[PDB]
Amino acid sequence: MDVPADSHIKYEDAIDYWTDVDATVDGVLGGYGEGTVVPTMDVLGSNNFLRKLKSRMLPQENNVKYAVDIGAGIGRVSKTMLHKHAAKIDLVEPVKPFIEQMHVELAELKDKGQIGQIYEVGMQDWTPDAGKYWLIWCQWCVGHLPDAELVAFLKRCIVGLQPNGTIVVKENNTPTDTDDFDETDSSVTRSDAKFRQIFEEAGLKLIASERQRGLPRELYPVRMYALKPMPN
Amino acid sequence: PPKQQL
Ligand SMILES: Nc1ncnc2c1ncn2[C@@H]1O[C@H](CSCC[C@H](N)C(=O)O)[C@@H](O)[C@H]1O
Repeated sequence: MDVPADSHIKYEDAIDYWTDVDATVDGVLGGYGEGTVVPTMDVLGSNNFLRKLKSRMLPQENNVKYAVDIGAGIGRVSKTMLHKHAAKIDLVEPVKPFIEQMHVELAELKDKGQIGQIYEVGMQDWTPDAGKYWLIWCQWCVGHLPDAELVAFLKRCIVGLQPNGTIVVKENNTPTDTDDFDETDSSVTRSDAKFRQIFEEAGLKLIASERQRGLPRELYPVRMYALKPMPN
Repeated sequence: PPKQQL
């Protein structure tokens, strides 16, 4: 058998790649920007997913809906989707020109004080404050961590959840039970089976798994996973 | 990001 796909990940190669990508919707969506159906479909599907999960996301212990946008790029998901649902938003993104553009993209939200902290770091080195988040939203980025590191990240995320907080992963899937390494951006595309293994090892239970509909046929499937900590 | 399936 081949060495594991995730053994080829090199963080420095990923950051070198993304640092030279245009700080635009086309850049962060790998060419599938506003001239395509993808941004529109993405927001529709994410909004529908969160709407159907409302009964699973009632805040507890006097909390409000503080979210974090992980691997946020230029802030597209916060600008176009998360701000409707969340009381306040933090963002985690390692790439410097993306952070710089994020300040422009999120200007209107900043005027309302809706942006808390922007953490210029890779998710592997980031820790959420304990108990802070109603929602930890991880979209189109977790392939940059190998499996073990992703388990570790998700374990830190659990401690970062409010009571009844939720983790969402919105990510590509391979069509078979074999993961694919992409040398261009130094990341892996995982199977659904691999994601389920990782979620179990992190101590999470799936409460929803939904396919993002309406995307161009040539793309890998995209899935939305909603996750809760396993009860003690 | 979204990506073309191999
Ligand atoms: N180790 C890492 N931790 C967090 N984000 C990372 C990362 N390595 C790369 N990324 C980021 O992952 C993003 C993938 S593109 C997706 C951007 C955004 N989530 C959106 O949907 O619009 C890029 O912004 C890239 O810089």
